[PDB]
Amino acid sequence: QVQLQESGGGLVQGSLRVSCAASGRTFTTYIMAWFRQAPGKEREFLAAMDQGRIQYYGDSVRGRFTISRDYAKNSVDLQLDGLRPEDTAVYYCAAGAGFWGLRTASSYHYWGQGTQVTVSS
Amino acid sequence: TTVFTRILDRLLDGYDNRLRPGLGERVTEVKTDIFVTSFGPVSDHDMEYTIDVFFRQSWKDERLKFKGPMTVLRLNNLMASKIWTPDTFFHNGKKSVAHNMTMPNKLLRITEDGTLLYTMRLTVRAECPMHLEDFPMDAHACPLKFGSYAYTRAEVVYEWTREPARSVVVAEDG
Amino acid sequence: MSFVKETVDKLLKGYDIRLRPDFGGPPVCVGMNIDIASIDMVSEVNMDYTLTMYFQQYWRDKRLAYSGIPLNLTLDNRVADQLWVPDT
Ligand SMILES: *[C@@H]1O[C@H](CO)[C@@H](O[C@@H]2O[C@H](CO)[C@@H](O[C@@H]3O[C@H](CO)[C@@H](O)[C@H](O)[C@@H]3O)[C@H](O)[C@H]2NC(C)=O)[C@H](O)[C@H]1NC(C)=O
Repeated sequence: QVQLQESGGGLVQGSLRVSCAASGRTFTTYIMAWFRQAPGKEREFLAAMDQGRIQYYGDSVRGRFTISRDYAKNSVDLQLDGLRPEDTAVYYCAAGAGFWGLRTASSYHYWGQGTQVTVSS
Repeated sequence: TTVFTRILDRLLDGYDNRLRPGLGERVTEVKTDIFVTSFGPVSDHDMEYTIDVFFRQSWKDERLKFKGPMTVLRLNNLMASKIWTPDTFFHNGKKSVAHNMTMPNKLLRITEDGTLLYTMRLTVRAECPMHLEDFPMDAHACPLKFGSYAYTRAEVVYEWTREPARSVVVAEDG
Repeated sequence: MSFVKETVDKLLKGYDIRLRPDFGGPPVCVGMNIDIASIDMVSEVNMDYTLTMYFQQYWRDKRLAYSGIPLNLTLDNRVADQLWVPDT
């Protein structure tokens, strides 16, 4: 089976880092991305990184969140900076070749459990 | 008449093509778009594909401002090679061709306000990595990536002339 | 911008491409970097492999030192024809 574990904090007053480790398959040639889902059932694209190390970001989090990939470890990391109370949501790690996509969740075949993030002021 | 040749001769006076426009005081903004005349064959043996494109960029160079009855100025290729143009290259290109038959297939227009429009006809072979797990039921997303070779994000930034969806137009027969 | 222009003109003017940096002094130390874009085609018939790469070379040249401009002067590529580069 292919699994995408997530690691990182869940509470912050802040700066945070959420890592994603993939097991069961090598995603060197696949596109690895992060998605966000706030309460209300709407999934939002955040960032994606390609085999060519090219970083795509969503407008809402451009310049705030940074995406990187460790191809040797087959993992993808997202550094979150400038958090706000409205950023509370569940963050999902995704992988898969982006067909008709690169900004749509339908183009990704692999997803992880997700990690909760809350910010209090 | 004499006005054309005079303006042409006097544009390059003191022009240094080794320096980009607005060097050290702003970021050179390049508006780019593409007309794909034909999406060439896709060679899954080589994991590559050919594409024929009218690739046209545009930017602003206040060093090349001028005044005259004419609002548009066409530059011959000898003079077009004497000024700064973006060093755009294709990241996933393998062996691209700039067409030269019968004369270099490129054009350079200058507006009186210093806006340069630079059009080229290219045939680009580009890498298309493929996941052939589901062959022959598989589908792929072949990329075409380009950008400046030498100038970083803080010096040259590329943008699409129109909305990004409408800035890459594929011909109906192409 | 004219300050950068005159600085560049000073650097290139009176520059001898034939002489390496520290031509009579110690040897010039050249560092190298490679970014492998792709290894395309490994042939067992022809005994070769195709390799696309970004090949970078770094070296000190006191003749091209400049001051008063805090930025790194990335220049038009044609200036490579005017400067000394290694015979790598
Ligand atoms: C012009 O070029 C110089 C030299 O390439 C640039 O300076 C350098 O800046 C980079 C990025 O900040 C440094 O890389 C890093 O090393 C530090 C070491 O502590 C590390 O903490 C960083 O995470 C990063 O890996 C590089 O070492 C540094 N080299 C120097 C100062 O000799 C400079 O930024 C360029 N731009 C300008 C405007 O000068």
